[PDB]
Amino acid sequence: LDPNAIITAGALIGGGLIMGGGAIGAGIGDGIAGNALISGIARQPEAQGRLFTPFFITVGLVEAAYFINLAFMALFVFATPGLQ
Amino acid sequence: LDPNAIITAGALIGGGLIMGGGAIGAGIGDGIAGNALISGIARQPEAQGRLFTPFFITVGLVEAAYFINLAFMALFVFATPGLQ
Amino acid sequence: LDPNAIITAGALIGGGLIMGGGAIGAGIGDGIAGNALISGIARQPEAQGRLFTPFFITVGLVEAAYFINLAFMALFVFATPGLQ
Amino acid sequence: LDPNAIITAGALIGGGLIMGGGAIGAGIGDGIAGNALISGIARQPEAQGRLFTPFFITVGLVEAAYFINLAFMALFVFATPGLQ
Amino acid sequence: LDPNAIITAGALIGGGLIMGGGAIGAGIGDGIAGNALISGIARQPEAQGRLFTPFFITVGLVEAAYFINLAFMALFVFATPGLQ
Amino acid sequence: LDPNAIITAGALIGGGLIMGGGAIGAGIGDGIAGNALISGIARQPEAQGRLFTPFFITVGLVEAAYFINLAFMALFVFATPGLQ
Amino acid sequence: LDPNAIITAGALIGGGLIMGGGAIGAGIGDGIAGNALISGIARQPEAQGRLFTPFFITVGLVEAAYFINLAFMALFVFATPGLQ
Amino acid sequence: LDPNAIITAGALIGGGLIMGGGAIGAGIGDGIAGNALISGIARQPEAQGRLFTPFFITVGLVEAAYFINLAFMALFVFATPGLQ
Amino acid sequence: LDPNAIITAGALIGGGLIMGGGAIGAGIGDGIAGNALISGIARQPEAQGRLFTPFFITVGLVEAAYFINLAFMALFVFATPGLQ
Amino acid sequence: AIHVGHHTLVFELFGMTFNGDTILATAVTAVIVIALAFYLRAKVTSTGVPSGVQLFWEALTIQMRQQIEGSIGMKIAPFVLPLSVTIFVFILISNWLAVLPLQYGGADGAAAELYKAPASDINFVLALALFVFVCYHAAGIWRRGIVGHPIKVVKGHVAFLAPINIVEELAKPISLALRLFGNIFAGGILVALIAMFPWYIQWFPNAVWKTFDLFVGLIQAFIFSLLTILYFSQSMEL
Amino acid sequence: SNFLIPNGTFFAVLIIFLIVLGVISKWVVPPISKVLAEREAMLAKTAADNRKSAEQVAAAQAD
Amino acid sequence: MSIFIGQLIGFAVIAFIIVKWVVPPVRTLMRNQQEAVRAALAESAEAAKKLADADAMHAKA
Ligand SMILES: COc1nc2ccc(Br)cc2cc1[C@@H](c1ccccc1)[C@@](O)(CCN(C)C)c1cccc2ccccc12
Repeated sequence: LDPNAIITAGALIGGGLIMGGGAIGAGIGDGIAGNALISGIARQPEAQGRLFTPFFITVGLVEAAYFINLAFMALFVFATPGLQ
Repeated sequence: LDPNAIITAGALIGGGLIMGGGAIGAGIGDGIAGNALISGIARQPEAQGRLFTPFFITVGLVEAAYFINLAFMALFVFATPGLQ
Repeated sequence: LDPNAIITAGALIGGGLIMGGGAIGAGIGDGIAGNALISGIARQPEAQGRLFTPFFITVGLVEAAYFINLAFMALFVFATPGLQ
Repeated sequence: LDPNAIITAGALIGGGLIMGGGAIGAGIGDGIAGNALISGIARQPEAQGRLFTPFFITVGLVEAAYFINLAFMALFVFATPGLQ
Repeated sequence: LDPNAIITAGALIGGGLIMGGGAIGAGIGDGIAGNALISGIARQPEAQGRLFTPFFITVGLVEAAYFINLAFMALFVFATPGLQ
Repeated sequence: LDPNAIITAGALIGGGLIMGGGAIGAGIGDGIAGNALISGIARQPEAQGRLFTPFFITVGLVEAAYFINLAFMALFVFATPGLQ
Repeated sequence: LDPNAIITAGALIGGGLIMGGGAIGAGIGDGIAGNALISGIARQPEAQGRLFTPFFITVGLVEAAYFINLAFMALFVFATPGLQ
Repeated sequence: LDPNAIITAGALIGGGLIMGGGAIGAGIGDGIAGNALISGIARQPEAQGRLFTPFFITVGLVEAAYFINLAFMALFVFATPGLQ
Repeated sequence: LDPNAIITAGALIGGGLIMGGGAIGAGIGDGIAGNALISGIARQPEAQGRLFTPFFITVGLVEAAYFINLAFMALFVFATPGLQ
Repeated sequence: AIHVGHHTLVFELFGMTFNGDTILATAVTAVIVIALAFYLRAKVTSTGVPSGVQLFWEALTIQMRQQIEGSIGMKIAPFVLPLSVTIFVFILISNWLAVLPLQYGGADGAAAELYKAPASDINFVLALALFVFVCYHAAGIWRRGIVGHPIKVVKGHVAFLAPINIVEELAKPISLALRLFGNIFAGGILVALIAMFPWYIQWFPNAVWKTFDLFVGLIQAFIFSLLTILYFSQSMEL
Repeated sequence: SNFLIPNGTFFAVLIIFLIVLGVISKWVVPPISKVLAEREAMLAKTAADNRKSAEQVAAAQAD
Repeated sequence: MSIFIGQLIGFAVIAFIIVKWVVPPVRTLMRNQQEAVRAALAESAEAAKKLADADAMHAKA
């Protein structure tokens, strides 16, 4: 059998795992941060302007973790390491 | 064994992983954001509209991740990278 | 060996992953939203009605992902992409 | 070897994934809904009657995913799509 | 290569997935329901009995899923569908 | 390719999944129940006496789910169903 | 292929699953118990002394499962059941 | 066929698992810490600065794990241990 | 086909599972502990120095598990038990 | 030998296949329900101590009417009360008839049931769910108009989520059917699996599972009726 | 095969359900609603009669 | 036969459980509702008789 076929199948499975984990983390973290933001804004309108500052920071640390994973999937699927 | 078949099976498994992770993230994040919205509306009814701007931001950030996964799922499934 | 057999096994595993992820997300998100609704009703019995509008705005989204996954799962198994 | 053997192994693994994901979602969502119910009853112990309706709505929404997954697992394992 | 060997391996993996998912769901749901029960008893000791009616319902709804999974896991290992 | 070898590998993977799920469920459920117990004792130091009653129930409902998995794991790897 | 090779690969994957599940459960349960402990100490600083008895119980349960898993991992990896 | 093919496929799958777990953990932990920060800033607008010192610590720890995983994934993917 | 190839691939997948589980557990547990620390410091600013003792315990335990997994991962990938 | 599916009494008519077992089970359930209804009609009294059957029927009616009032005024939707009462009683009787000891050995080591819960057949759940679907969509059309109703369901509470809303509309029927089906279908497997034990061991797991299945069927019937009521409430508004 | 495929059974089941619905729609729900309404009217009449007895006794004592 | 015997013993256990720990409470609820309705009907009867007596008193005075 062709080694490239097995390597490509493994790379695709690995990229799928990478994006599955990244999406789980991004979705749940964004949901939790948004829950905090919504509760804060419900508590008092005046906080809306202020609370958006920490919120983005949270979304900065969450979404970033996602996109890194995204980038690596490209490496897995588009330029597969050890493709032989 | 046809190498294309191995690559296709790997791509299908990877796309399944992508969609599973995206679905988990989207469902849980949207549930958490909706919990926040429902609690805010219950605590004070007048805030309903005032709470849609942040809530839909959260659902905007969650769903976006899901959508991205979906897009790449298509790439995995319909135009498989590395499909020799 | 029949390549279609490998492709079909991969498609079945991928659809299984898709449904597992969709089920996890839907169940947990619906549970969270229902927790919010139940707490709101317990604290404010008069809210019975006014809390359904946000609740079903949440559940809808939470269900959407799930059923979207369902569609793709069917596409994975009933009309398998890449199946020669 | 027999293609049906590989197809059946893949179908069994996919059904296992379906049922595992459904069980996780159902268990966690039912636990969360029951937590809401128990907390609401503890807060005001004479609200038992009026909370059971929202609690069972939540339970129905949570079990929807679980039992849809159970039905599709039965489809996978008893009438396997694409089984040669 | 006996096809029954592959089918049995797939059945064992699927049953393991079913049991793992059921264990996760049951454990976490029971933990959450028990957390609610403990908090309610701490807050309102005299509501203990009143709090046992919902708790045992939640457990009943949660544990049941577990056992259902258990049953199907047996169906996978002892009555493997599709066995040749 | 001894059939027993493939069956044993599948049994070991299934038992590993069973134990992983059982460990996740047990750890998280016990942690949540202990969180409830710790909070109750912190707020009501004298409540400890009674709080051990529901707690032991919750742990009993969680550890049981764990120790069932154990048994079936011991069934998967020591007396493998379907082995020949 | 050497039967022992397949058996050992399956055993390694099973042990990896065991340790992954044990690590997830231990980490999350310990985090939840520590959250309870920290919240209790923050609410009432002098309660620390009496909060360790329940905390140690909680962790004591959690770690137990994890360590139990560890033991069986050794059994899977160092004395593989069913090894030919 | 080529041993390096199987070894590289396994290494890619392992790296994908490592990044999936790291992304899940990082996203969820960062989301939880950011939720705490947002709630603290909302309740106490004058605590803006005081809550960065703990929050960063938490983020640090969380990020640590993620990045450590990343390193090992590179070790898995770019310089595969046991490659032969 | 060298059996060492299959054993190494299995060991790589097992180590990936170990690290993924460890990363998930560590990230989520550290996030929860940091949430508790941030909330406590916001509530009781003067309690900061006092809250770091329980916190460092929690993280400790969490980290412990993570690191243990890492150690065993090094055992899986570098000195693989069962090579022959 | 689980023998999943394998309907008995299957026959042919008008170029269509009919599962005789499902028809027989549904007919038995309908006979029981109609007998209870006519016993009520015989023993219904407003100026005397109510009988057991009257108490049961009025309890169901009061529960369903309370649900309707909570969701949508009984003045707006009177028919929803009979529809929901019928759905609840039908599902409850069909599920509870499965507790009777009508399982035996199939002469080949496989368990055979004289009466299987009709909800274990996809046709039964599909009929119920599709009837509810058409009924509440027709009610929405009546309240909103032929053109207004589809516009309102597509728009939903928030307009820009029109795609999601559409999926939600398709999610309602399927979730009504499969859920029920699933929770009954799984049960059918359980008993069959329990039938593999020896007679001296089969009794205990069978007893436990069927005792719990009574409550499970009651809960499923209640959930089906309640979801139907609130779907009607959503369809009929503004 | 594929026990999950919808069959003609569907139509049959529907018909049976419809019949039951009719029996419920005509001979169960209307009589029960009438009974409940009559009971509520009886309770209201009892309360009103008690109040009217009280006021009439008071008026007889006063006048 | 063996399956039939086992499931029949299981049904016997189910019936025992239902009769011992389910029938009593549900019958108590049914009896309570019947007693409530009977008491309501009676209370209506004595209310009507009391109104008749009050009308007789008013006519007399
Ligand atoms: C509206 O919500 C969205 N919001 C977004 C927000 C940001 C970004 Br950047 C992408 C977004 C993308 C979408 C949807 C979308 C709408 C239309 C076309 C494509 C994608 C969505 O992805 C939502 C899936 N969710 C609910 C799990 C979707 C995907 C696939 C099938 C759908 C079927 C029905 C409804 C929504 C469907």
